[PDB]
Amino acid sequence: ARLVGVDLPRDKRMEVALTYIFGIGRTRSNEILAATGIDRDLRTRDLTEEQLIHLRDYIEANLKVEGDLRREVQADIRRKIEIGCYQGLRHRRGMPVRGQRTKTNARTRKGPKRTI
Amino acid sequence: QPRLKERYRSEIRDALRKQFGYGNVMQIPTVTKVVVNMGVGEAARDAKLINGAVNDLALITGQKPEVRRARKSIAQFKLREGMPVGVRVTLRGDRMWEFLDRLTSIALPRIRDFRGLSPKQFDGVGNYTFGLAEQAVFHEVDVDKIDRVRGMDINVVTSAATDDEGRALLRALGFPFK
Amino acid sequence: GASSSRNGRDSAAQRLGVKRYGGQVVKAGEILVRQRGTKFHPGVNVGRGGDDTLFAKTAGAVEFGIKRGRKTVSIVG
Amino acid sequence: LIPRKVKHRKQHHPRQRGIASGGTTVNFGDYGIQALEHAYVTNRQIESARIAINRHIKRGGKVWINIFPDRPLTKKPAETRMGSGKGSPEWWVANVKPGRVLFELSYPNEGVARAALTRAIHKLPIKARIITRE
Amino acid sequence: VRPKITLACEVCKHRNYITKKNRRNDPDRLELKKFCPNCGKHQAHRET
Amino acid sequence: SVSATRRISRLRRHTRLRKKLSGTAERPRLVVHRSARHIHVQLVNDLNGTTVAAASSIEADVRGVPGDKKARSVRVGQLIAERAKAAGIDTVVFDRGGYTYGGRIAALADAARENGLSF
RNA sequence: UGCCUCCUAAAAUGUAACGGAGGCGCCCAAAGGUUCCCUCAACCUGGACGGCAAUCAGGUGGCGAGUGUAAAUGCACAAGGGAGCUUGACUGCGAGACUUACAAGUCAAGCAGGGACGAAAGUCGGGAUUAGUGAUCCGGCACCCCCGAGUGGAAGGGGUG
RNA sequence: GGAUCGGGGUCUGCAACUCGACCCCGUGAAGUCGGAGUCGCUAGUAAUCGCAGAUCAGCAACGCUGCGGUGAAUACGUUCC
Ligand SMILES: [Mg+2]
Ligand SMILES: [Mg+2]
Ligand SMILES: [Mg+2]
Ligand SMILES: [Mg+2]
Ligand SMILES: [Mg+2]
Ligand SMILES: [Mg+2]
Ligand SMILES: [Mg+2]
Ligand SMILES: [Mg+2]
Ligand SMILES: [Mg+2]
Ligand SMILES: [Mg+2]
Ligand SMILES: [Mg+2]
Ligand SMILES: [Mg+2]
Ligand SMILES: [Mg+2]
Ligand SMILES: [Mg+2]
Ligand SMILES: [Mg+2]
Ligand SMILES: [Mg+2]
Ligand SMILES: [Mg+2]
Ligand SMILES: [Mg+2]
Ligand SMILES: [Mg+2]
Ligand SMILES: [Mg+2]
Ligand SMILES: [Mg+2]
Ligand SMILES: [Mg+2]
Ligand SMILES: [Mg+2]
Ligand SMILES: [Mg+2]
Ligand SMILES: [Mg+2]
Ligand SMILES: [Mg+2]
Ligand SMILES: [Zn+2]
Repeated sequence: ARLVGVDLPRDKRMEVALTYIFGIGRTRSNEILAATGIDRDLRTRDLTEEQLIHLRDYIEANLKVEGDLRREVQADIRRKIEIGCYQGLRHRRGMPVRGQRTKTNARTRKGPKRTI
Repeated sequence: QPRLKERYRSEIRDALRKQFGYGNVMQIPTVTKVVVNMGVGEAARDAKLINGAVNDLALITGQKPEVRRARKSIAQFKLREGMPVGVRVTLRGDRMWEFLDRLTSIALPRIRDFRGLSPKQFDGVGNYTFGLAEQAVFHEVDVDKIDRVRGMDINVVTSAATDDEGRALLRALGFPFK
Repeated sequence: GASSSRNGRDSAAQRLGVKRYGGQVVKAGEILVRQRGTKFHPGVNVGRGGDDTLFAKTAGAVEFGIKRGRKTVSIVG
Repeated sequence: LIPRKVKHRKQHHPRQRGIASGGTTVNFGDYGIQALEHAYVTNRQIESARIAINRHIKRGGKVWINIFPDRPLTKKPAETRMGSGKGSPEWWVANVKPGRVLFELSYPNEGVARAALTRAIHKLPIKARIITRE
Repeated sequence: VRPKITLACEVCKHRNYITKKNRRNDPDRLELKKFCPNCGKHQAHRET
Repeated sequence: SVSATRRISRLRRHTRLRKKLSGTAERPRLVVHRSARHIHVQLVNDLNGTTVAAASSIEADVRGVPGDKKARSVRVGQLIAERAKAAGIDTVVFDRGGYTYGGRIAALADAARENGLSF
């Protein structure tokens, strides 16, 4: 049952099943199921087509989805790169941008150990 | 009778009249064929392609595909002659028409982060090539009874003599462009 | 000294070439040009041969000619 | 001058008969050394003549060598009887015929160029002469 | 690896034809319809 | 073009078969040429290139044949057979002209066989 | 050290050196026969993974590809690529040739039998061709029943493979 | 699991980029129990859970010193370290 292109796996409940969407979390699902009237306790294999119509418009008219968040996030990190800011330079060089310690850490922004 | 076709004769032919001044009524370009190709390199390992890239296009294109065999040997690709290295289908006629019709109707606008696809992709004579990256583009194939995701690469070969009229007829057919 | 006899062998000369020239009267079966490959092609009344030998199917006179670039041997009866 | 590779490392001696039919006139420079007898001209002879040219002119002008020593001449090892195979190639040679132009100069000065060219002829195992571009 | 195998006619057991064969390419004892002069006609000539 | 490709391929095919099949004065080439509309046939004897007999589905007696191009091919087959008899020919070699043996060409050949002409 | 290919070799053939180069002592049950169909490489343009080069599409491209295997001669008309059916990778022969000291080696139309493929015409006595081989002797095996040491057998010998 | 990032903010501080803390949404890495080796702990202990304070406008408070909730298993014994 492809909702918007994320293809929810079956045998799952709504409030978390919607969370697989890139851009919709649990707190978001609390309102996607609230403004559409769909109950929290349900199996997605029992989802009605008319109900999928009821949330095939609310999401696209009041939320924002796959693609048109990824494009925005790459767009603004690209803007920081292009403007020559401290954050942009730091993002190019791959070490932490929020002033994290770079002496015995920064492994998350860097890769595995090197051991020169 | 395919409705896109009936409407093709209804308006696109005479629109191509009103746009290009072809001297003879048969100069009008038309999509001659559509070639859908797999180009699978992940079959030379463990030689799995039958129920992955055959029973999918049997439902997608509707016709049983050709297993395109290797032609030369490449050491960098670990490939020898005589291995299944591609899968091809060539679509003509009303069924090709219905395939594009279904694609534009309920298949093409479903690909993720899709906004229209490049119009510069022409080869200079009037044929068009692009690709996809997931089987769920078509209703006919479900996700609870398939393997890993793949994609198909499409040539659409027209009788157009050049790119502007090839693109014109693709637009009139309903292909999105940016 | 150096034992540079690395190349001192050869095969027998096979006596190839044209055996019956133009205008020469031959009997049937008589080989006209023994050769490797089809340096000459069988024309009218000339057979080819398992090793490309170009014999005469019939008696008569050998004649050489050109058939679309291909040079051919034939017999006129 | 050494061929960077040769298909046939052991060839027959190049044949020294006849007047040169190609490379007979001065084609790039305006002065030329032209042979008047047959000889095999080695790469060492060619090089020595070229150095004679270029350090008689010291600067300016330019030198063409329309002769390349790509024909190998073999040599049996020094202390050997006849006939245990062909020797290894060790001389590289150009087959020059009477009339072949061996070297060409372009030089703004006339006498310096002419003297350089004779300086090179004196380096060569051959009778030669200066000819011009008409 | 290419032994000389004889073919015998199935009817009169007459060992008529000798040829060669690759044992690994075809391990089984092969058959061909060959002309049998004793029978005066073509029959199967399986190996011995 | 598709027409050019068909014409070149068909000439290629018929040259291929023409290498081995020649036809002579005593047994000539019965060569076929079917268009989408008509089928012509002609008996060649190409030692001098003199067509000794010919027939087609263009004359009114074949045009008015009740039936389809199978029947209009059997008509021309019998016709070429009868005028081969008239010219004094009973055995020929049959040249497919580069087309597949079958269909209207095979119908013509069978009609030519059934009434005297004996390739 | 035998065989095959080239050059030397002087435009028929042939031609020596401890002259210059390489191959062979096989492989293929299809890579044989036949019928039908096809045309390559390379380059250019466009194309999810995929890039210089995997598959695709369109052009251009007559042979620069390929040919089981060296080289030469050939082969695009294909002998190169593919598919169907097959066993002629026959039996009995063979006019006439090439080559040749001899022994050998080689080609062969065509006739018959019984087949394969083909609608027919036709083609097929292995392989595009030329290496992949060993005289005679002495034996072995299968068949034929030819001889069978007084006679019937047999032994043993003989023929054909 | 909550590092990481984008965006939006609150508070302090004249001032938050170098270099503060806290909050919301979406994003959701390494990590599936860690080798040689090595540490602490005998009872209200280990373990685990919060709370408080000093320093301090604010705070990288997971550091340090304290408070309490639940709350264990084993120790035959000195051969060995
Ligand atoms: Mg030779
Ligand atoms: Mg042979
Ligand atoms: Mg010249
Ligand atoms: Mg097999
Ligand atoms: Mg000669
Ligand atoms: Mg001579
Ligand atoms: Mg050797
Ligand atoms: Mg075959
Ligand atoms: Mg072929
Ligand atoms: Mg044999
Ligand atoms: Mg004979
Ligand atoms: Mg027969
Ligand atoms: Mg038949
Ligand atoms: Mg024969
Ligand atoms: Mg061979
Ligand atoms: Mg003896
Ligand atoms: Mg007795
Ligand atoms: Mg007795
Ligand atoms: Mg006995
Ligand atoms: Mg006999
Ligand atoms: Mg969590
Ligand atoms: Mg992990
Ligand atoms: Mg786990
Ligand atoms: Mg404080
Ligand atoms: Mg302070
Ligand atoms: Mg405590
Ligand atoms: Zn038998």
